[PDB]
Amino acid sequence: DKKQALLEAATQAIAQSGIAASTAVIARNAGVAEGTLFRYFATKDELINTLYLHLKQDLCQSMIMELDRSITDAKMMTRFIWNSYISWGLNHPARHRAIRQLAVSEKLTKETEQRADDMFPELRDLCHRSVLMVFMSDEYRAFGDGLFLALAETTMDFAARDPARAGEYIALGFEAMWRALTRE
Amino acid sequence: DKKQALLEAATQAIAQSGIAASTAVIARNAGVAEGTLFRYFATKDELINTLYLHLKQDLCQSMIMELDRSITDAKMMTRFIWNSYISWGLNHPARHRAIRQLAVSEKLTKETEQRADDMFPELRDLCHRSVLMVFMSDEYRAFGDGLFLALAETTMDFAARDPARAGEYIALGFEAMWRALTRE
Ligand SMILES: CC[n+]1c(-c2ccccc2)c2cc(N)ccc2c2ccc(N)cc21
Ligand SMILES: CC[n+]1c(-c2ccccc2)c2cc(N)ccc2c2ccc(N)cc21
Repeated sequence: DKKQALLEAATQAIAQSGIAASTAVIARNAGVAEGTLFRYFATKDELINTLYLHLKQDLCQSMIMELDRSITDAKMMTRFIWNSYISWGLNHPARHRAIRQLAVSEKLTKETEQRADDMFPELRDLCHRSVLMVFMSDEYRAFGDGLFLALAETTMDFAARDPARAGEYIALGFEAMWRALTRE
Repeated sequence: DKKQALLEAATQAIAQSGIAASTAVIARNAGVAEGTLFRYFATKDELINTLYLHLKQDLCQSMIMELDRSITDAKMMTRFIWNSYISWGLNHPARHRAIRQLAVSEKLTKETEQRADDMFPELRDLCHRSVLMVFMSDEYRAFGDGLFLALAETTMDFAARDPARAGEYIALGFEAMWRALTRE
């Protein structure tokens, strides 16, 4: 009931306006008082963390259901996961506009990031196997994730605008990202 | 001076809201009526094209003033141009955010695209020498441009948020971009 409605409103409002989406606005759009929102979530940051996990779970389920586990070559496995990733974002654009902003907000706790990484162990493992070491470090991992998110967002935008060439934007985005971020 | 007021306000508005920025908002922010805005620019698309050339010319004049012709190695010259590009965006974050939204808008005329392309000859010809075929193509050059501007904006935002490590973000952003977009 109202927990879900609050997460839907925060999805719509964060997609519409970014993190600095007003909790008054989100509460209003969920049809309760702002005091009720702060009863369900101790702080705005708690609400951000919870919404990120809910959206990440939805994305990870979608990618997992498409996984061909006979594939073991790192690049081919990552290509097919990328396809699934860009497809989810084209199919759920508000969810995706909500999630990418939470990901770079620097508001996510280490526990949340860790739970998010654990939602899809094969992808977590493939990062360890293939991403340039500097982009797995504590100092530069956020930057490597921002570069990735930037390349995936651009690919989604070009594919959504021009569906006839979506496949080709997805393939050219993937090869560019793989050259940008992976072991040489 | 109203024309310059209107271009400055359109920059701030497009940085914030993309090309869906409101002409009513832009005009009110410049201190003029919307009808006045349409006396200077008869369509929103004319405002978009004029602003894009004004911002591009500013950025290119900045890079040309910084060009060091002692650098005779192509990748190194491209790196130092990159450093000037990132520095311009860190000095002028709304200008670069607006240029990126304008460049990827599908509203620029062929005339505008031709004028932009020949503002900085050394750079135009470094691109022709270095960029992957497919990102020079009629079909996919606009996507190559989108990927570059996404990588550049990412680098700017990290360098601005964490200035202690700005040089390292600039260098890692450049190396990622070079691998993404250039030839064997
Ligand atoms: C930057 C790591 N990275 C990789 C990745 C890229 C290249 C090789 C291996 C994994 C990834 C690959 C696909 N297909 C889909 C999503 C992600 C991704 C998603 C979020 C994030 N924060 C990092 C992510
Ligand atoms: C993608 C072309 N590319 C190159 C470039 C990239 C790699 C090799 C040679 C040139 C570039 C290099 C520097 N440093 C600064 C700006 C640009 C740039 C700027 C805009 C654009 N639309 C394409 C641009």
